[PDB]
Formats: sequence, structure tokens, C-alpha cells
Amino acid sequence: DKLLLANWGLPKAVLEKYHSFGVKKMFEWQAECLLLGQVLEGKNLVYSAPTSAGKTLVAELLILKRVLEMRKKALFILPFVSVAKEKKYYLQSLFQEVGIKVDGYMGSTSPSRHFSSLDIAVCTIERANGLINRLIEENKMDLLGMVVVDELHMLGDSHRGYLLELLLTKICYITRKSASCSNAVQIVGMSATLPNLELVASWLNAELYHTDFRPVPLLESVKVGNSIYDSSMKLVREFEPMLQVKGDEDHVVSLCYETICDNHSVLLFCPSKKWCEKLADIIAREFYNLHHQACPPVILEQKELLEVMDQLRRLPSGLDSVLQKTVPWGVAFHHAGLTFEERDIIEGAFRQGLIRVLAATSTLSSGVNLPARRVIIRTPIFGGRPLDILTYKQMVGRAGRKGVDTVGESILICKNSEKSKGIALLQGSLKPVRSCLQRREGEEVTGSMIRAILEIIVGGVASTSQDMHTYAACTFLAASMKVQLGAIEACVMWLLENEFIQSTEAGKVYHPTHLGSATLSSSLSPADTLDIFADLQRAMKGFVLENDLHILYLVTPMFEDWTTIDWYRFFCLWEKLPTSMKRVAELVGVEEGFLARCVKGKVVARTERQHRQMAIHKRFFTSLVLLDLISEVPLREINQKYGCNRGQIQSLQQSAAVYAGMITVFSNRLGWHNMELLLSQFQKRLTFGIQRELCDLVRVSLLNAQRARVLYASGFHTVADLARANIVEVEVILKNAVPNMRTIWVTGRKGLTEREAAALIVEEARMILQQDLV
Repeated sequence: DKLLLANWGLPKAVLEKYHSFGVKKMFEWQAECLLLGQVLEGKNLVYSAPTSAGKTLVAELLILKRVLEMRKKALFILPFVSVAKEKKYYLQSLFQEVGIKVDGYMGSTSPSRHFSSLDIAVCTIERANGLINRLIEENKMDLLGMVVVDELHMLGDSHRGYLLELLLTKICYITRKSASCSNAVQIVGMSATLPNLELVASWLNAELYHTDFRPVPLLESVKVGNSIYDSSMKLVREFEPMLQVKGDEDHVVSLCYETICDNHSVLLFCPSKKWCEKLADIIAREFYNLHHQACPPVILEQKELLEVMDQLRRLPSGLDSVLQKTVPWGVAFHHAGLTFEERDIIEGAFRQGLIRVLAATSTLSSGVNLPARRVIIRTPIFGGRPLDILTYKQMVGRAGRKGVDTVGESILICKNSEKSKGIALLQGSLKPVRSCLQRREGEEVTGSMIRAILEIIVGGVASTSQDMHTYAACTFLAASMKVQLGAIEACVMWLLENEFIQSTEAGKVYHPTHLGSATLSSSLSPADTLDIFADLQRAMKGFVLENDLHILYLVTPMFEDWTTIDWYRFFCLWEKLPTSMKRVAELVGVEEGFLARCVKGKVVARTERQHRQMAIHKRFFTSLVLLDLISEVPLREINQKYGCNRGQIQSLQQSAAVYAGMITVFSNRLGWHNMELLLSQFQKRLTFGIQRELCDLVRVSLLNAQRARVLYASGFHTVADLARANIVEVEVILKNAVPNMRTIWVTGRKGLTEREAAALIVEEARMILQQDLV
């Protein structure tokens, strides 16, 4: 037998840690994937297995093979910051004991370790591409030995999807060019079972592995009326409801209750925030009725659920008025309107089995591993459309708790009017992946192709048109075709006419300008960079230093439907808005006659002139919300003042802090030294949402804006003075100022006691000095 990780011969420290995770023995498919010929010898690999099959273990063992037997660095590229955070702390708590230094590049976060000191960088797609562009700039591509790509099916039709192709095409081009005129950078890709996954493997010259193995079977089925029908439209059951819930006709509450009697846990995907909250309220009342009616009674581990409510109540947002009534029973909800900290606690309490029913929006289906014993889906229609089969299979694939269940179950609840949509979701299979670089009818260029051509010219890895046609032959567009020769020339002509690149006589040799080099280094989209450049110049002709709002208008993103603006509120603020802020508004182009039109009725954009005229006002409203964040105005007071949800504000922080970083590097490369001197404070300041003084203390990763303000209020104004602090004094400050059941929540950890958090804070401050002095 050679399926035990001990016989595979891993380092002792990771082996013992894997045993502590229960990973005693790998699946036959993982061994068969790792023994797939040259895969263990550096050839690229692409494999697809169900997410619950433990698919990432194969990538983790290949990272060891490329960071130990070669002392070369590896990227781990992930679709979302939460997944990147979770994977970062998992990899750290696994590999740190062999000395492999894991850190990561995700959102506005950046490591205090320089990349030369890393072995593994856990990246989001956008931060990975920015990293590779810098390694090309530095001529340090010799430092990479691997790239691991999760969710490689993201490669198609997505706003950050093509960045994954633009990354992998550059890695392929530079390596294959170096060989043509051992695989240097092993790419490991993980995907859904796309029908054209052979093509992606052949594009990457990868070995392909596919399996449909799941560690527990999956009774994927549909319910209509009382009848529950199989995917083949055999009858599975006729559902007698255990509970006569009078308020709801689809029996969903009794369909949850049916398995809760077994002490199993249910996950319940709902079309919308209000449908989740309405449904979680109903289910909790039926558990309350059932408890007094006591059809077995529920046992709820009640003392632990009280701790969950205490942790929630000690967040800056407090205990949600709907969570207050549901959570005591082990019923809750999970939706994009909650904070990240509320969601992380509620995800944790569901994982621990304290919360037994969770009504969730579709956004849970991608960003977390929550295994559930039933996955109910309340309708085949979501957001006014049929479900995407990728989303539906991301939902249903969460049925079955690995090693706990015999089989997973999923019920699509379906009306008689919807049965044809329902069966189509059950039987349907994913669309083949197709790249964004296919310019549509009526398009001469695409922003993805322009960025591709810019990155190679400004990076210098393609200089002539002979090289640009050679680069394109490495593209998944070409591999899918195997027009494009014209698409290259059209993109070159746009960059030339604006002089992001300058043409010179040899054929033609093309070189960047400073505007090209700045737009590359910023990672801004070059089509937008013409507006950003002209905006920043026009600000420098006359900048209002009188407040930070004119800076916030420049670092705030373009509007992204992050909220629905209440224009009657906005104009009623525009009266009270301070004159030092209405002076900014005049400079940036906000107009109160157009606000009156927005109050008067619907306003629309027929022209690009009218599109920006509206964007200017939405961008100003966003900058006011940021100005309240930047001044530590509580999220409840921002909500009441502007109408935003907590999760809308907290997600605006992430994009504004990312964008504040880009605009700093853009101004730095152009040499607007007076702008970068002003802008550079705002990335950290927006990320946490703090005054200028907290910005030093916040360097401690245990301190958020709340904990930094209580330490600043006590007198620990700086990290050096905090490192001096007596641990008992930090304890007493936290013990007093925050208002042992894990009082404090730390996003990288479970909840901490006051004694544990205070000691870790002081020792982390001392370590930061050691790292800063070194």
C-alpha cells in the first residue's frame, strides 16, 4: 500500500500536521493524478475533481515538490480575498514548520516580507498579474518555479477571468520563447469539468486528469407538489410534511424540519436578502413553537449559541435585529448585507454545528467550504433569471458532509410553472469555456486584448509586430481557433495614437511612453487611464487641501451599483454639506440642477456626455460615504445617513483601497510627486477606515479600527510604545473599553480571550520592531 502520505514520504512536520487534520490517506484519484506520468516531473497539470473530493491536496503536494527540491518560488492564485485569506492561514499553519515562508498579495493587503523572502505568494488574480508584470520589469522571472491556479474555469467571460489568461499566456510565451528561440514554470490548474478541458490542457501543454469521484453520493433531486422526482424523472418520494406550517405553501420549513429531527444541518439558498431574512424568521418561530409544543424536540447546545450572540453583539455592528430572534434556536441567515465579521462568525457557527439551518444567498456558493446535509434551493429562478448551471452545481456540490453523511441530498423546490426550468438545471451541463479576447461583431478592439498588447510592449517582451503575432499564437484564443492578426494591429493602433507606446523606424519598433509605463505599473485599464490622467491633471491645476474630500474623489472607484442611491436623501444632504466640501463639488463638476432632476424623476444617459455627467454625481456620493468611513463614523450611522447596508460599505472599502493603491503608483511613475505624497496615506486609511493617527498602531494585524482606537485612547499612540506595554495593562484596557466566551474576534483565528489577544498583540508589536529594524 502506497496511499498513506507517510509512504509518499512528505516532510515529517507537514505529515504530522496532515494527520492532525485527519488526512491520513489520499484518494486513489489523487495518487492516480500525481502518478500521471511527467506531472511529478514538472510538466504542467490540469485536473478537475468535485470540490468536496479534497481536490487541493494534489496542488499542495506539488508545491512541496517545487519549493523544496528546487528553491524556487510559487504563486497560489485564488478568485476571492476571503478564499485567499483562508488558504493563506491554512498554508501558513501547515508549511511554516518546514521553514517555507507563506505570505500573500490580496486586495489592498501587501506583505511586510519582500518577495525575495517568500517561498509562496497566495494571490488574487488581479494581484498575481500585477506581480508577474513586476517580475518581468525586474527581469526576475527566473525566481518562479510554479504557478497554482484554482478555479481555472474562471478563465472565461469574467471581469477578472481574462487576467488569468493574460497571466498564463505571458508565462507560456516567455518560457516557450526562451526554449524555441524541463518545464521552467510548472502550471497546476484546477477546474470544473468543462466539456473542453482537453483544450485548456493542450493550450497549457498540460497533462489532463478528470474524475467524477465524490466521497459521499449525491441524491440530486427535484420537488414539485408533494412529489419528489429524480434527475431521470423517476419518483423518489411523495413528501408528507412533518409540520403543518400554515404561512408557507411549499413545505420548505417542514422540509428542513424533516432532517433536523436527525440532528443534521440544512443549507437553504434563497433568491434575495429579504427572502433569506423572511424565511429564517419563519423557521425560527416554528422551532420556538416546536419547543413549547414538546415530532421529536430539538437539542441545541444552548450555551454555545449564547456565545455566538455575545460575539456578534460585541462587533461594531452589534447583534442583528433578525439574528437576535433566530440565532438562539440555531437558525440564521447569510447574505451580502451582513458584514464580513458577521458572515465569518455565522459560517463558523454552522461549521461547528451550532447553527442547524442557514438561509443563504447564492454568493455563499462560491466563497466558502460549508458542507451541508441537505441543500434546498427555494426556486429555479434567481434574480429574475434561471440559475447558471455553474452556480447550481456549486450549490448542489455542497450536499453531503464528508465522513459524516452516508449520502448528500439536494432538493430544488420547483413550482408546476417552473418544472421545465428545474429539470434543465438538473440534467444540464456546463458551457465550454471561451475567452474574452474574441472581439465581437462591431468591435474593432477589446480591453483585454489591448491590455495584452500593452503588457508585452511596455514590459518589452515583444517589440516588433513579428513578436506580437508570435505572442498571440500562445493565446487561448489561438488554441481555441486552432482576424486575430488584425485585432493585434487595431490594438497597436489605439495605443500608438494615444502614445501609450511610441512607434519608431526599424518594420516598426514600438516603445512605451511614460503614460504607457505608468498605466502598466498601476495595473489600471488603459481605456480608463485617459480619463484618470486628465482628471488628475485638472485636479493639480487647483486642489482644495481644506479637507480630504477632493482626495477621496480621486481615489474613489467608478460606480459599480454598489448601492441604490436615494437621490432625495442625497440632495437633502447637499443643502447641509459644508462649504469647504461644496467648493470641491464645484471643482469636480457636481451640479445641483442635475440633482434636482434626479429628485424630480428618472434620469437616463443616451450619450457618453450624459453617461459621465451622471457618473460624476454617483462618484461624489460615494466619496461622501468614504469620508464618513475615513472619519470612523459608525456603520450604523452611515447606514441611517446614506441608506447603505453594512456589507455595501465594507465592500466599497475594499475596492476604494485597491483603487487608492493604483492611483498612487500611477502618479509616482508619472512623477506627480505632490500627488503621491497626498494620496499614499489613503490606501491604509481606507482599508481599515481610520484617522491618520491610528495608521501606525494598525500595523499590528490584531488591531482593527475599534481596538486601535481604544489603545490610542488609553495612550498607546505608537507601536513602539505598545511593544513596551505591560500585558496586564493591555488586558485591562480591552476588558474595559470593548464593552471567557472568546470575547474578541480575529479574522485569522477563532475568537480570543482578553489575556490571549493582549499577549499576542504585545508580542506582535515587538516582532514588528524586530522585522522593521532588520
